[PDB]
Amino acid sequence: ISPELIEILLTILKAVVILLVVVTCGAFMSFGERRLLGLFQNRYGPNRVGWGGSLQLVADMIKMFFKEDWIPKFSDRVIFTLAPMIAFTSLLLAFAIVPVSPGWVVADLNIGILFFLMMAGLAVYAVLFAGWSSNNKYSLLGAMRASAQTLSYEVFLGLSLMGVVAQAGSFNMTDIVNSQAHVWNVIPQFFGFITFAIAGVAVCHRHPFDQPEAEQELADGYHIEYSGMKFGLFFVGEYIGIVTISALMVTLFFGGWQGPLLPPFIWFALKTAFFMMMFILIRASLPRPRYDQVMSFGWKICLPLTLINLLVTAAVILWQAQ
Amino acid sequence: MEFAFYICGLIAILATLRVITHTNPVHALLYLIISLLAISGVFFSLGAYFAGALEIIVYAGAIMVLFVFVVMMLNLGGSEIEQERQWLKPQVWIGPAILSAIMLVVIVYAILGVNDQGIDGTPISAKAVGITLFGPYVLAVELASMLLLAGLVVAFHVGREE
Amino acid sequence: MTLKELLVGFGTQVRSIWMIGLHAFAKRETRMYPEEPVYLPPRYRGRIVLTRDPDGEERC
Amino acid sequence: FEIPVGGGVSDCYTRVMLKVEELRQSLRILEQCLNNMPEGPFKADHPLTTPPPKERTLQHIETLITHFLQVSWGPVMPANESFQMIEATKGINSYYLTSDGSTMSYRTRVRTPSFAHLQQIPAAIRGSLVSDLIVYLGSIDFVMSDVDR
Amino acid sequence: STEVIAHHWAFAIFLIVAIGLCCLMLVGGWFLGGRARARSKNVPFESGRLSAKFYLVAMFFVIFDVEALYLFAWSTSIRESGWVGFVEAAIFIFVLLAGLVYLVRIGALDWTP
Amino acid sequence: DYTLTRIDPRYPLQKQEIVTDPLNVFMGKLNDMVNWGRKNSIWPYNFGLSCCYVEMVTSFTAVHDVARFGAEVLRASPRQADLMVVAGTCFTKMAPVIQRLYDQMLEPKWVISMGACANSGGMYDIYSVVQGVDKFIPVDVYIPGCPPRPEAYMQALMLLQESIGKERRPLSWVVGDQGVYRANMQSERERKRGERIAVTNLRTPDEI
Ligand SMILES: CCCCCCCCCCCCCCCCCC(=O)OC[C@H](COP(=O)(O)OCCN)OC(=O)CCCCCCCCCCCCCCCCC
Ligand SMILES: CCCCCCCCCCCCCCCCCCCC
Ligand code: SF4
Repeated sequence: ISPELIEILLTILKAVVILLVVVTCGAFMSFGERRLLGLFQNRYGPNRVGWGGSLQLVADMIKMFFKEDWIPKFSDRVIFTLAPMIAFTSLLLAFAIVPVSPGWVVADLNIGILFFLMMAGLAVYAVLFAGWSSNNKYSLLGAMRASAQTLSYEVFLGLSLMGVVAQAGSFNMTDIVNSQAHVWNVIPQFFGFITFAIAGVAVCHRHPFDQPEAEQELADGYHIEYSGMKFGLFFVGEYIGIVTISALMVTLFFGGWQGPLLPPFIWFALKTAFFMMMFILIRASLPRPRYDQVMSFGWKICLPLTLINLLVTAAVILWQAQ
Repeated sequence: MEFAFYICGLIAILATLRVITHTNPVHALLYLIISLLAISGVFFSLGAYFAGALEIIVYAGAIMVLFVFVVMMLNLGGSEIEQERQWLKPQVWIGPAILSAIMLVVIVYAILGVNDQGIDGTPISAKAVGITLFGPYVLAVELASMLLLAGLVVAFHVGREE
Repeated sequence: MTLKELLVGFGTQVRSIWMIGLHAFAKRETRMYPEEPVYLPPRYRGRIVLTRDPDGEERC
Repeated sequence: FEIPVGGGVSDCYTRVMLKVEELRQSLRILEQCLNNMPEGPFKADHPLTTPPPKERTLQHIETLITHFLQVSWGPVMPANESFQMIEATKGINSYYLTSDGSTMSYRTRVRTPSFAHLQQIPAAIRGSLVSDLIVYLGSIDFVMSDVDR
Repeated sequence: STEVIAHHWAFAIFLIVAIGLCCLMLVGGWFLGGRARARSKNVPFESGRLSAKFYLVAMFFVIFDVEALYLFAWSTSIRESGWVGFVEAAIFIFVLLAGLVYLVRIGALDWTP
Repeated sequence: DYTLTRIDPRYPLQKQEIVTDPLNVFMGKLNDMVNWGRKNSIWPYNFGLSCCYVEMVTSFTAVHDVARFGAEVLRASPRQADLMVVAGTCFTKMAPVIQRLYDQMLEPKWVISMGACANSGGMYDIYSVVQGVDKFIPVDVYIPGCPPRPEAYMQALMLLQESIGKERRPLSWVVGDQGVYRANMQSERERKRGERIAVTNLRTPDEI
């Protein structure tokens, strides 16, 4: 018995609780995908498996556990097993640095958002490995297109982040969430807001940038050979990435947990869930652009916008500091 | 601090040894991805936060993504690589291996005869690197941007389909 | 593209999002089978049966 | 009702707006039909009307005979050829029927516009990407049963 | 201190538990469920050389991401570097935008034929 | 009242044998919960063939909402889908493609034939139409109609749901009997004949 070991065990328990909540709300965000598309399309969605459909997700989990798991003989085994692991764990570790509440954080790193950036690099590794490992030219070309798309948006993802970095003056999440104690960062970094939103949507394989639903008719999706629990790993990773990008956005541009009256975790949950509903709206509303149009918007528009935003932010910061 | 550094160094050496002695390009590329992660773990153990963070950002995140992209370009299914495996014949590799071995012996003999009081592992934050980068190293920054420009334009001029 | 087309496109995306939300604030069109029985017209062509005479014999 | 026309270029968008305006004109035709609807017979008075009206079949004898020989053997069309093309939902659909004086069609030729559109496909999609091909396929308003039948 | 080593152990616990959870879920998916056999099961899904613009896009990303890391290093010390660092980053940004304009105007970024 | 089927490569390459029901209450509860999870999330295959597919996607929309049964994911790959709905006609050219798409699917898989074309060839007794999809693949649930109405497709979906709810499958491929057990349920004809015969009067066809 020692208070230091008690504090260490409590911090470990808090981290484990946060991780379990994140994975359970990722699966519940799969269920919320179905329910909220039903709500937005003038229907009900799944509402017969349990009360209100709340036990549907248990049925998908049971089905994809007990479906046959099959690795093709012509496919390379190790890369095939490895790619969903990366597609899950990269965005999970990208969540891992988010401060949810004061006193509730996994790692108060001195880098943070940089570690989010390198997990985005691991995500592009995941999609590249999933495409190459299938040994199929359809999935080959489809995943090459997807990987080039996510490269073309990850190039300016960090530069859109850099405006909030300049305003905060550091890389730590606590300094970012404490620099928004007076004014929320969505107002000054509005160009950073839109560019980071677009980059997060494109890098997370979400509509209107999701490749396997971009061209279902060519049968060139890189998920086409993946089945069983690998397929569920891919979707749970994508929905966990939605949760991760929403929490990153709340802790970066929307003041994080800071709120006037409600407890800070309540404000964080409300802002995150609002951005998750925003994800539903942009999935159900926005049509998908053509691939060369995506290239042109990623390079010729968003990257100079981020550069000009960083330059203007630096000029304003140094001008205000007499 | 010691444990992470030594573990990362050991798996780093093992990983690059598996890279240079592999026939599948993708397997060797994955092994050197693991090795670069190990070098960044070594960097984080030594307190160079920006260096290891940058190694996973671009060294293990951008350049070798282009490497895998080129492997995807060629679709190297083992033609004129594994059908002979000539780099595994001892009459090919034994000579250069003993060359690099005596070179390593000379280099570590030179290293082992120098002063050392240890590395305290105090972190060097990214803001200090940013201050020094745009302080007394400004010509390095601008002319390294010029170097990246030169590499960009030559790679465009050469790597074209036509 | 020019800046004018970019602002027009942003406006049209915001308009589409707003109209999808407006349909989200509407009433559900779903006919809940099997809890709600399906209304079928009298001359709907479905299951073939053989009817009977008013006297109680088979009409065929 | 009005027949819409394009500017001169057959883009996918031009065809889509043409079909939207056709839907509006079809609504106009439906309103005109609903407003002034004639009252009278729902079948012709010709003896070759197949089948005859049901109540006259059910309580008259020669009408029952006409029904008996028109639903079992089939009506005896005289030996002649006929043709009729109409504006279908996807273009111009035509039926060419040749009869040899029997109760069966000696030759039934069905011309459908999706056949011509599918043959037109390579002459317009040449020099484009694959997403333009998917958009063009979705913007033709065809079905495979129309082409093959 | 106690707090920093507690946070480090919490991060390590997060790492190992996430790794173990993903691997355990894959192990449970592979272990359970009966298996089938078929002729065309092991043939691929084909329903019964490509251009180097992908390399050009990736190499463009590599170079612009290295210049992005230069901007990353600059952004955390904007106030302490003064206006001189802002000016030097301004020639950096001008060179970057001139290069991007050059790439745009020559069809390097123009994917279409 | 059960049938044992095993596959081991004239199609299909499987044989059915009448076997009594063997069904440890722990294994029974595990089988019940596995079957519940399988039947409450059925992932169909997006396979556009003919008219009956158009009525299937008319079942797939908001005005009918087949999504309430957990059957709305509609994967475009045969690997990701559990259920194959043959909603169309089995042409001679399209028969090997249908066979290949059935082969690429994985256990557990179920087959729903939609329409008279997929049932028995239907109205097209012609040279280029295979008379029924059961000539080369096994079929679980048949639907009549040309096309069957969407609510009939949901009715067949529930029919497959209690067919799945009373069948025995191996929990793992390393322990237990690997053969697939399917219950010989009493058919809907003599089950519904108790109340179909008692129908006396219907609405006259002169009204709406
Ligand atoms: C947690 C963070 C995320 C939270 C969720 C909320 C944000 C979601 C962001 C979604 C981003 C989607 C980005 C899609 C970009 C598509 C650009 C493109 O390629 O457009 C092509 C189109 C035509 O291009 P053009 O060259 O003119 O074609 C000529 C050929 N005939 O050109 C055009 O149509 C021009 C206009 C292009 C798009 C302009 C910018 C739109 C930004 C997205 C909508 C945001 C709406 C508000 C969201 C909520 C805000 C609180
Ligand atoms: C999508 C949101 C994911 C959140 C993951 C982490 C959840 C942590 C929950 C912590 C709850 C307590 C927070 C501190 C006390 C303040 C609030 C008290 C009332 C709940
Ligand atoms: S059964 Fe009728 S509706 Fe269905 S595919 Fe055949 S012809 Fe079409």
